[PDB]
Amino acid sequence: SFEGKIALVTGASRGIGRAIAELLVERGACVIGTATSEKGAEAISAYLGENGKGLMLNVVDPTSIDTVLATIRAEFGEVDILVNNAGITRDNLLMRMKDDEWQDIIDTNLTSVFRLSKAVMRAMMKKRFGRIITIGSVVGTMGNAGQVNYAAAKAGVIGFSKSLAREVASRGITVNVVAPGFIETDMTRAGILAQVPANRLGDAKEIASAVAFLASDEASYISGETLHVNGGMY
Amino acid sequence: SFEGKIALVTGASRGIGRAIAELLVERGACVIGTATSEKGAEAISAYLGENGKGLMLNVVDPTSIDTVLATIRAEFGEVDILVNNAGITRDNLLMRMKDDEWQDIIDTNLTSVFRLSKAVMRAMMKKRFGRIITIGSVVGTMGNAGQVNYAAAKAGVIGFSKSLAREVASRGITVNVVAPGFIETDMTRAGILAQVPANRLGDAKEIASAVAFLASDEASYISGETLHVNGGMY
Amino acid sequence: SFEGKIALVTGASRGIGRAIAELLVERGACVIGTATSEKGAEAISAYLGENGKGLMLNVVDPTSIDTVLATIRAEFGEVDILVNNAGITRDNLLMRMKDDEWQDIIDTNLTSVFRLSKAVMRAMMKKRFGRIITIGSVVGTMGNAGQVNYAAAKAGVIGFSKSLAREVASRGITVNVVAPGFIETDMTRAGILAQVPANRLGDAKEIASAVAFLASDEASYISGETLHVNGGMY
Amino acid sequence: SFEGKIALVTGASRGIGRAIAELLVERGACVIGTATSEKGAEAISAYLGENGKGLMLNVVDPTSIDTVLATIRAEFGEVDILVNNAGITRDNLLMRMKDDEWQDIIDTNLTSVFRLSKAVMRAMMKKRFGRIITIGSVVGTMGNAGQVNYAAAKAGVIGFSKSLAREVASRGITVNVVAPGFIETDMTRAGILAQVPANRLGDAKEIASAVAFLASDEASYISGETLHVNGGMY
Repeated sequence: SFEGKIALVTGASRGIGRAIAELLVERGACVIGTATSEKGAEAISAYLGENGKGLMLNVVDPTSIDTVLATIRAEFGEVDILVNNAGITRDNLLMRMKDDEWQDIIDTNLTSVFRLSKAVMRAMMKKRFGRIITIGSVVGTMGNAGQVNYAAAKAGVIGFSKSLAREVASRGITVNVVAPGFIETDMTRAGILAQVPANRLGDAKEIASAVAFLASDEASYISGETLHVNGGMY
Repeated sequence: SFEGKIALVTGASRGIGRAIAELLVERGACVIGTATSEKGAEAISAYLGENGKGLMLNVVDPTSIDTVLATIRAEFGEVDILVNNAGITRDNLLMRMKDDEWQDIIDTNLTSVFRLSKAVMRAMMKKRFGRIITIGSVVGTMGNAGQVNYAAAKAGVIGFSKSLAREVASRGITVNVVAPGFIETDMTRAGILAQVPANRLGDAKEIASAVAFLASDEASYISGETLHVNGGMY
Repeated sequence: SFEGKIALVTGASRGIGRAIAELLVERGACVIGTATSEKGAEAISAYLGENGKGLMLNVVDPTSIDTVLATIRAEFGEVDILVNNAGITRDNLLMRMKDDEWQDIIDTNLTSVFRLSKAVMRAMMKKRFGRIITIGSVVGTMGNAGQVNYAAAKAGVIGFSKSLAREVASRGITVNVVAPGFIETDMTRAGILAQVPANRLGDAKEIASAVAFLASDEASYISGETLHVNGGMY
Repeated sequence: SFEGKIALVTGASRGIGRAIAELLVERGACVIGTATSEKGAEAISAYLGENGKGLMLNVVDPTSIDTVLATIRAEFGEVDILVNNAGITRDNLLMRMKDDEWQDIIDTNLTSVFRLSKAVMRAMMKKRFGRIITIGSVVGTMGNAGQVNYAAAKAGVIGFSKSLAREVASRGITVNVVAPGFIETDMTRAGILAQVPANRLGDAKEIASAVAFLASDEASYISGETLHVNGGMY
């Protein structure tokens, strides 16, 4: 259980972020989900209830980060747990990929982790406790065609986490990555099922479970690690 | 919790095996720890209580495996969870390493996993549920000097688990590995602490936590994975 | 030998880039080394001779890339081989790392690879032959403290290369990474020697050898691979 | 070139072992290929010519190893280069896999490497130069269904090599692994071609090239490494 802990889950509107936010709430956490719109933030608040609050965050905007965090520090307190699930895709072959499509993915999926991690670190070091978890992807390891930007960002996240893990290990702060396989998405056959040995798509809840485990005090000695939830895939 | 589950922990006399056995008992499991001697088995029974039983097992002996399992099936029931923590070391440089020292490690740390995994598989497939977890080591990945046999076995275990994971994924059976770092042992300074970023040795309980998580229904979609608990090391 | 091949080595002024450029020239290549200054470009031309030319390139500047490539296409021809050795470091702990220091490393060490790779790809696909090699680092895999940006970029490079490798494999184009260990640098004891088993620092020539091998027709079936030259380290 | 070098290639009768033996001969090596039968040894001698000799070797038999090596030391000299390509398969699901089928693979593909490596090490350390290369497999890393024994052995080989690499790095001896993908075999469609991005099966020559590169003086700083030749696969 996360009694008295404050967890910040970016992109907590639906799917994995929502599952993670809901599961953390269920186990006594003070969760704070984010969206890119006030509407989504309200939608988040609605299902979070009095246990947490939904806020509008733009991971690419430093100002937004500062503002949202200031709100979090003012209303609730210092962030003990950080879940980076904010991410987008701009798929294209190498040819036909605009600088925009590359840079956006880099800014949203990689640089954001640096910014947000950097923003909450001091309080964690001070408090002698911290959890930084980033939802990565299997294609950050495999990777995948038409996703050079995504694979680059998601590999970069692993590198970042492993590099950071060595930096703040002695201070009871762990930095890890969770890599989902083919999870059940809003979008969703044979191509996906054939790849996975388990013969079934993963559930967001299953990812939330992994994150929740890494977030708990039972994973205090696990850091700079990449946990793969893909049902035998890869 | 593991209500109504039967867990077989090999080498459950002290340290990691004991922690794992104790933690599984604590969460409603019917645990069955093993030793190489009847004395150790009794010692295991003593601390397990009415929740489980300590038995004498020789992983290198097929007859012993059959006997012990027959006892387990007769008294308790089919093994739902299998924890392979039986292992030894015969350290030596490549020169100066007897065929005996190599073969013993191979037989005890690698072939045993095949035998025991093979022994309990049918009931798991039939039952449409199974957990096979092997306690590996960081030197199975790094690895380490004067431990070619140990590293070979412990890498082989990972290969085995990953190969098996693909075989029985569709049947709700997962096969994973847990790799401890420098855990607090009966034997136990700067050399070990310097290597680890966390600045502290891991606890058996922390390993037990990881195993217990992999054993639970919250890791149903994690298979063929190697979870490293080393506090930022490696 | 690289008879009739055109190789573009970024950051070919000294050390590894120079070794790579020199070794490629030695084996019949038409090499084209780059620097950030005209002075360095001249310095490159001086030691390359009539076999190649030194040009001024700014990997972060699209205009510069277009210009330099236009020069290369006009004077010599289409790039058959691409060696990405352009890279910098802005070391700092996570706290105390300016957005500038992060972004510069990301732009120079990661986005550059995307741009340059994208720029030369069409001719390679058309020509049904291509070599894209990026000089990475061991800390992109380990990684290292006070180098989150560097590790992120250098992991991202691996992700990128692996993702791209799947994209253009059928067209006889390979995309790989070379990761040096502690190579003899302009800067350069026990700390470095203790980490390396080989008891000695690597030489730029040794890296050049690896790159040259990957560049040759003997590595036509090696793609999306990361070759580590670190003398038993890691 | 390998002028004045003595190379021992196990299982050098056809395919990859033959390619490796032929390519090493071509570049000035004194090669010594092996078979399990005198017929195969003669067949090897026939195509090797006066540059080398074909001998009968049984990797599972210590006596055979001692004898063959004694012959090699008497006739030619100390082994400078060791290529382990001796290997077999006994495919079966976990259930239905006899102890025999497991143990044979372990003895032939894993323990052999230990024995042969151990046998030639002293001369290499003495001579301050050595090359130990083992032909592994992609399924030692992936791995594969119905091949738990093979995957275990081939992962164990990697562990062994990495463990050994740290042991003898300072003495100018390197221990590496080459992992082929779907190479053109005596046996050999869509299933294999679909898996490989390159859209073609690898050639034994391509593997021989990799081994030859690792064997040469241009890979003196590459040790404990696993080079994957699979044309973008994995």
